[PDB]
Amino acid sequence: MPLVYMNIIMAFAIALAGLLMYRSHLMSSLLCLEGMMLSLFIMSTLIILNTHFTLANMMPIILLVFAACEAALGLSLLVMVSNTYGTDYVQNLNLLQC
Amino acid sequence: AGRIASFLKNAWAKEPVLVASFAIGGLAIILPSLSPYTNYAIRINRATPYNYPVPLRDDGNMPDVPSHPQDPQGPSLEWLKNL
Amino acid sequence: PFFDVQKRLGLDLDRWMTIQSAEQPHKIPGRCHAFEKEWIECAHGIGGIRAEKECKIEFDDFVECLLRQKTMKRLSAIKRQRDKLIKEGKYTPPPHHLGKEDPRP
Amino acid sequence: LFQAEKDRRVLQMLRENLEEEAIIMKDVPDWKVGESVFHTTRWVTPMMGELYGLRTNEEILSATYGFIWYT
Amino acid sequence: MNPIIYTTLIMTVMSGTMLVMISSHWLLIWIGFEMNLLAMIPVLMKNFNPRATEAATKYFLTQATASMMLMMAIIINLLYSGQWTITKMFNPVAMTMMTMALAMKLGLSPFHFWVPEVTQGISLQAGLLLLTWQKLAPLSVLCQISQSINPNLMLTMAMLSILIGGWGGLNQTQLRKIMAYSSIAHMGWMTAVLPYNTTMTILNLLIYITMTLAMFMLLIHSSATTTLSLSHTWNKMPVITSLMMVTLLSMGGLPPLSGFMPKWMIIQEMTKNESIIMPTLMAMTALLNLYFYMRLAYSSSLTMFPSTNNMKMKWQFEHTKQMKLLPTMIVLSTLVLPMTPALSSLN
Amino acid sequence: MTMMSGRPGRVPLQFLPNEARSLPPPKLTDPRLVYMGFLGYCSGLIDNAIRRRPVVSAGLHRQLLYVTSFVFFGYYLLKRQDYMYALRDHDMFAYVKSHPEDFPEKDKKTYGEILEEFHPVR
Amino acid sequence: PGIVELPTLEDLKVQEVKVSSSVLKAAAHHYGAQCDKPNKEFMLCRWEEKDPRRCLEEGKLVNQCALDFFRQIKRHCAEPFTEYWTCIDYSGLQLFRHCRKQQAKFDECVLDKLGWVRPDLGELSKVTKVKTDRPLPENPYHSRARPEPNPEAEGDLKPAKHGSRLFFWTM
Amino acid sequence: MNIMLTLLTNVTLASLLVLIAFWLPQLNAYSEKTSPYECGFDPMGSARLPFSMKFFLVAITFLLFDLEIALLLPLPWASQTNNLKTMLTMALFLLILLAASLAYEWTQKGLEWAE
Amino acid sequence: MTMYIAFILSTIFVIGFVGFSSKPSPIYGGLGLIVSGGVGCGIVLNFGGSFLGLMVFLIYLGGMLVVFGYTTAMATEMYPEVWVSNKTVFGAFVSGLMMEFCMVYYALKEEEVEIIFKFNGLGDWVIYDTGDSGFFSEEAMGIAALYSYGTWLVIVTGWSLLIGVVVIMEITRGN
Ligand SMILES: CCCCCCCCCCCCCCCCCC(=O)OC[C@H](COP(=O)([O-])OCC(O)COP(=O)([O-])OC[C@@H](COC(=O)CCCCCCCCCCCCCCCCC)OC(=O)CCCCCCCCCCCCCCCCC)OC(=O)CCCCCCCCCCCCCCCCC
Ligand SMILES: CCCCCCCCCCCCCCCCC[C@@H](O)O[C@H](CO[C@H](O)CCCCCCCCCCCCCCC)COP(=O)(O)OCC[N+](C)(C)C
Ligand SMILES: CCCCCCCCCCCCCCCCC[C@@H](O)O[C@H](CO[C@H](O)CCCCCCCCCCCCCCC)COP(=O)(O)OCC[N+](C)(C)C
Ligand SMILES: CCCCCCCCCCCCCCCCC[C@@H](O)O[C@H](CO[C@H](O)CCCCCCCCCCCCCCC)COP(=O)(O)OCC[N+](C)(C)C
Ligand SMILES: CCCCCCCC/C=C\CCCCCCCC(=O)O[C@H](COC(=O)CCCCCCC/C=C/CCCCCCCC)COP(=O)(O)OCCN
Repeated sequence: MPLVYMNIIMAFAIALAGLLMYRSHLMSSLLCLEGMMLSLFIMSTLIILNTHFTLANMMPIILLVFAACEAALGLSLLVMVSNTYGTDYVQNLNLLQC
Repeated sequence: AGRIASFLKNAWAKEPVLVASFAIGGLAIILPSLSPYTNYAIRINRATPYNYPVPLRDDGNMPDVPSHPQDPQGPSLEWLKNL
Repeated sequence: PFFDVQKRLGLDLDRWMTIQSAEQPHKIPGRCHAFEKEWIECAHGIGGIRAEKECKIEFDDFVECLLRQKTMKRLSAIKRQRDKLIKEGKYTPPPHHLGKEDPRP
Repeated sequence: LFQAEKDRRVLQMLRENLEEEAIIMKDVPDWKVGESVFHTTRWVTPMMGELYGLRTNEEILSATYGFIWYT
Repeated sequence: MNPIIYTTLIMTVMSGTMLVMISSHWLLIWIGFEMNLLAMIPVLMKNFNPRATEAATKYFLTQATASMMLMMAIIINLLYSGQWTITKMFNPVAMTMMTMALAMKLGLSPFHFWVPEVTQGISLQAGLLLLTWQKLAPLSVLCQISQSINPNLMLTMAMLSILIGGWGGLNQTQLRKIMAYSSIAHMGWMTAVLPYNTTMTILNLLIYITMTLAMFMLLIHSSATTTLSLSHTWNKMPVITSLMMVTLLSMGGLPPLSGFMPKWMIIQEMTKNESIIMPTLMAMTALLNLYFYMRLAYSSSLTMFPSTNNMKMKWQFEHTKQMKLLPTMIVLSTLVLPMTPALSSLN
Repeated sequence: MTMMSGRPGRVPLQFLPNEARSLPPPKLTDPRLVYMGFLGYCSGLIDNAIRRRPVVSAGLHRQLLYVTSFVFFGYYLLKRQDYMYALRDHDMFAYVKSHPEDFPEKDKKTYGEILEEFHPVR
Repeated sequence: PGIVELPTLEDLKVQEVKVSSSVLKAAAHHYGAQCDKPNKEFMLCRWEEKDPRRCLEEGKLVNQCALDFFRQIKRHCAEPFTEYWTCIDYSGLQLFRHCRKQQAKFDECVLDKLGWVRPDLGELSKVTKVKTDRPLPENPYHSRARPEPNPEAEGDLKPAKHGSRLFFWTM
Repeated sequence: MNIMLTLLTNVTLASLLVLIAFWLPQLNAYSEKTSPYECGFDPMGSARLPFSMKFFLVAITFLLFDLEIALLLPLPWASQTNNLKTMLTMALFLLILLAASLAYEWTQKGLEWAE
Repeated sequence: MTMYIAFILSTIFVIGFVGFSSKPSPIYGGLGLIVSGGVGCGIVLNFGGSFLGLMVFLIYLGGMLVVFGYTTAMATEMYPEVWVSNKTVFGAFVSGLMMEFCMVYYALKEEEVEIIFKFNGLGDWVIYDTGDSGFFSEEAMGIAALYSYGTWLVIVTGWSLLIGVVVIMEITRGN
């Protein structure tokens, strides 16, 4: 594997790590979700272009579409949470325990 | 017969943009299925030689296949120049 | 689990896009069309367990086409020896590997 | 005509690389000169690292990015 | 929410699950998971009540993370072999990533934390759907890729799920958290036998689904979500508590009840593969589930708790809407052991 | 692992292949069918109990439908189960036949020639 | 896994066709009409053998026939042809549309000097047949012997001996 | 390569203009001069306080509608396929569902800003 | 090794990922993701995927505009954080930069195996195709085949987008 593939995979790992390690703002985590989607898009596009798989050229576009549905979903939830607390802090989501 | 006319009059009086858009969309949906030229377009898209026409091995019983491009056998594009 | 309704109805919802040797637009071939075609043909119908052992040659060739790891290793071993041979100075690469070639059509 | 000349150009570059490999790796312990990496014996299209591997960076850059960068 | 909108969201959830179940292309399986989650989020929020918003946000974050790891595993597998078909997963790093993503989706330990919170935060109908229908797609994927699954990782997560579900259920007074921990333990039982026999996995899933449906419908019939609220039901509908006690005993796995069939069928299978310690530990650990089922049975049916005066008014009214499949579900969850050999029809 | 999921010539969603017609159908007095009918009768009784109706005599048409549906489903379930076990037996016998070196026929000694250890109880 | 066979530098020698792209495009239609037989033989070889090392001699005849074609044009009317490709060369896209007068002058020269008829629209893109003495290659993919399949299912279906055989069940 | 040179040239020109703007004139910066502007009186609160979005649902909807232009942008190339009947059915199907999405949001009062 | 353009672009991609993965103020986080989107577009352009790179850049520009608008409303945080405004954010940023440089160095001059496989460098130019033919763009034909081959994909994508409109309208209803 060339250095570009490892750079893309490292980008995905950094974003996943960013998602997993929460700070305070919910939106900061939605941004890491978007970054994971972007890294997947670039990785799959590079693999598809390199092997000249013509039909697969439509799959990153599809991959983009469901990226928006996931973002629009998340932002929707971020609205409701904010409407309850006046803040998007994940500390407030502690009504339910394990 | 009489309800739809009043509805159309009211829609044209209040929201002409919606009437125009619905009419244009309906025409766009319907008309292609009633057109004689829709076949021609397909034929044109079939006449465009994007890749190389690989020759066939003459097995000796291939009458309709040409031996030279200018031979009368094979598909013709005469319908296209007169169009 | 897997309910094979595509096979039952002959519908082909997504099988057109599974492999790169399956009817591309304008007959554009994949980079490894021959290798994947050979590997698929060799392993057809013998089952997964048998195919893994008996079609390992075809699959290894296909993977070599996909990622070209052995090719890069060979090229690196070539250029390292060339670099060593030039650094101490007894190679003198030919003029057509330096830009002084007479190109052909 | 273009295919006929492209075949000869690719083959000539591969042959020149082979002739230079015969010289560079004369005294490498067990290097088999011109050895393939595939089990199969059929023709395999070269990787452009196989064609321009022993050449200058100018022609390598032009062969990789010449068409993409031409505007 | 409008009834038509609710109906179409339910159909979209089911359509996503079926898309996962009928696909041969990895991208379509991923799309099915995405479509399932998209329609699943509003069903969890049907009653607003900010705890539902919290549960929906936690569920969305967990499932989106799992979807991302699933897509990454698909792409790694494609990189190491130009294959999109769901098969034995040619790359082992991709296989580990895929197993972890599916374990997050199912809620196996240690990815189990979200199940009790989301289940407690949503309504009982939403909990029924979440704990029954949502398991079908990931388990159907795992059955397909089971041959390439690493036994050490899958069995580690299975044992952890059984232990953690058993331990967590002991501390619960809320009925929905009890159901969640029971679900975690049964998921562990399902996934322990998966590398050896997928027919046993399917059989356990079906029996667990009928038992969970019966339990959730009995909890909907008597509008109880706490132990003390359920302890009033003997004084209003004794038959419901009697059927609940028998269903709880079956869920415990005691013979001759239906619950026993899967464990009996899994242990035997694991003994044909020279696995002895693992089934013994799993069977001994399931006694924790049995204990906290027996405690609920003590609270609701085997003793009579004090009641309230206003309960007298409730004596004058009947349950209006009836669940037609509840009797069949109860009988199927209890009296089905003599037809065990019919499991051969699942392969 | 799936033992017979991908058996060659298998129709994806058939539930009852044509070759299964070569097997004797289960008798209508099959004790398993009678147990399915008993399950249907119990479902009907519980239906009467939950709805707060006279358990034994509330709805005879409904109880009859419960019994009939359970018996009707059980008949085809039994057919599929019997066919699947017949397939297992067929494949196992065919494989033993086609791999003689893996299942060697062993000439058996008599107990007069075998030497078993004796462990006294005392 | 073996040495790759390569032709010598001498086998790759040929008289080159050293005209530019606009010159080739100006003569493309008549060239495709006149040198069709060797071109189609070489393309059939190329697509059947899947190996450039097995069709060098046909490529040499392709070059030779192109040389003969260009030799006939230079010998009969080089002037009219030169005015046609020079006009074509100026365009950044090398358009036939912009040089119709020059093209007419060239076509009417070659019609009476050599009897050459310009192919009509649709003719050069036809699929044609090729007569060849080259044998059809047997295993061009160099395929290994395919592994033998799992044998078959045969015989009639009999009920399982002693039923299900699961533990205590007698059926 | 030419586009990279063009981008570098444009950014370099803009940055040089900023540098001249900040280093040529005489600066006399003092606290009153650099204070925030709110029409002559000091600001009450912070400008970093939450500022409500009344078109929040249109903004979320714009995300989905923006992804549909990505699906419709390859349409010029799709008109070159032989299966024009299948292609035209899919193109119209995507635009009808796009319009239906807008119709649902419009009728259910989704395009109205919150008060 | 030639011009190191692709390696530089991928490094800037990783640096932008580290920037928004640090979890500072979203306005800043949005900027880092925009930088990453532009640089990933450049990477894809350097491989022949003009349409895909431009589409992803456009999509992420729109999404980040919506995110900026949402940040000013629901993630404002009166003293917003830059990478040097807090020890945690700076520590995460420095950890990301150091880890990327360590991986690059370990994979560059020597050939280490990190998780999956190894790398020697050689520049990404080595793995190209050499294919010489065409009056069309292969990427464009592959994307355009969505309307003739990908009928099922179009159906599921369109249904999902319509359902997404319905779902967002249901979630924010409240009551
Ligand atoms: C191995 C073999 C075995 C396999 C086993 C498989 C698994 C077995 C089962 C697994 C577990 C199942 C769990 C089910 C949970 C369901 C949750 C739930 O509904 O709540 C509980 C519910 C609670 O009721 P409640 O709270 O008292 O009622 C208050 C209301 O909820 C108050 O709400 P309201 O006021 O809004 O009321 C509205 C109400 C009233 O309803 C109405 O008014 C109807 C209105 C009509 C509107 C029409 C809209 C049409 C437009 C939408 C179009 C959408 C298209 C989507 C597709 C897109 C594709 C791209 O509607 C509903 O209540 C729900 C409607 C359900 C609709 C079902 C949609 C099915 C979709 C199918 C998808 C697959 C399609 C193919 C896809 C192919 C791939 C692409 O009661 C129960 O359901 C009890 C449990 C029932 C379980 C059934 C037992 C299992 C099945 C047994 C039958 C046989 C099964 C095997 C079949 C074999 C094959 C033939
Ligand atoms: C608690 C007991 C379980 C209750 C289960 C629900 C009861 C209702 C039955 C559901 C009705 C639908 C089943 C029959 C309709 C048609 C079936 C057909 O279309 O599908 C076939 C499949 O048939 C079904 O599998 C058989 C369903 C029978 C279920 C009953 C077995 C229960 C286990 C024994 C416990 C005792 C139960 C007795 C009931 C009282 C296709 O086979 P195939 O596509 O190739 O397999 C797919 C899965 N593979 C490939 C991974 C293997
Ligand atoms: C149109 C776009 C392209 C334009 C092309 C020309 C580019 C022009 C460059 C842009 C900068 C314009 C600035 C013009 C004024 C000079 C400002 C500064 O550079 O001069 C002083 C630089 O001097 C500093 O005091 C430091 C001097 C020495 C210390 C380090 C310099 C070491 C260099 C060695 C010099 C010794 C002789 C060298 C001979 C080659 C700073 O003084 P300062 O007051 O703050 O700034 C305000 C300037 N005022 C007064 C005119 C308003
Ligand atoms: C059995 C199920 C029926 C009832 C259940 C409905 C659930 C499924 C939803 C809709 C089913 C349609 C999917 C069928 C697969 C489409 C592919 C196949 O049918 O052929 C296509 C036929 O497509 C045609 O356009 C007709 C089908 C399009 C239907 C219009 C969309 C309506 C779907 C509405 C339901 C989906 C969810 C709700 C959205 C509103 C194109 O074939 P063609 O191009 O010749 O050749 C391709 C091969 N080439 C490229 C090598 C040459
Ligand atoms: C057959 C093809 C169909 C698809 C093609 C059309 C493409 C896209 C066109 C539609 C896009 C989405 C349309 C969204 C619908 C809006 C619904 C709506 O909300 O309407 C009301 C208004 O009510 C209406 O819907 C307007 C009239 C009803 C619809 C318009 C006419 C319907 C069809 C008319 C044309 C039919 C064909 C022409 C016949 C010619 C006569 C022979 C909105 O007004 P308010 O915002 O509430 O105003 C508040 C301020 N005063």
